Amino acid sequence: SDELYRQSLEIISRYLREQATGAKDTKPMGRGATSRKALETLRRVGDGVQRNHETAFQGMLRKLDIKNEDDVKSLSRVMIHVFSDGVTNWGRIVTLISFGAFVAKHLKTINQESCIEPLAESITDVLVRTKRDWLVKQRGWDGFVEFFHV
Ligand SMILES: *N1=[C]C2=C([C]=[C]C(O[C]C3=NN([C])C([C])=C3C3=[C][C]=[C]C4=C3[N]C(C([O])=O)=C4[C][C][C]OC3=[C][C]=[C]C4=C3[C]=[C][C]=[C]4)=[C]2)[C]=[C]1
Repeated sequence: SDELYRQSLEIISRYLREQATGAKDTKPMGRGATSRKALETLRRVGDGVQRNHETAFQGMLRKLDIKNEDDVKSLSRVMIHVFSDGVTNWGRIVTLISFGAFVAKHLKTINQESCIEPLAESITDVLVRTKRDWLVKQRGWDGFVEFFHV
């Protein structure tokens, strides 16, 4: 078991799917209150990030050339490269996930909605593998919710 991984995947995959489809998942969370609050936080902060960084996000998306599942498997390289360099903070974590939603929207437009699942899995894996101890020290998703509160 790996609760931090499980909860992160739940939050990130739900946010990406909802951003792509425009529809909210009514299914209960795997455990719960924290995840609901995290997802609410992402809707608010993430939508702003996508608006503020439209041009940068378009540029990154073009540089990747996601067309199929094989492209999604390789974008991990770029993601790790850009995300692991420099300092760690919640703003960069929101940027990581927000760009994920941006790509997920693109995937839906090119009829590759199934690729959203490995995309979410890849984002979660990079986040939790590279930032494990920082996330734990920052109190995980409870810390995230607190950081961006009101
Ligand atoms: N091609 C393009 C780029 C390369 C390195 C850096 C770069 O910066 C573009 C940029 N500029 N601003 C102001 C922002 C914000 C960004 C940007 C765009 C997309 C993603 C991110 C950023 N900045 C950050 C950050 O500060 O950590 C990120 C998140 C980490 C990288 O996330 C990535 C990267 C690649 C694919 C995916 C991804 C996240 C989710 C899904 C896919 C432009 C080098 C070459």
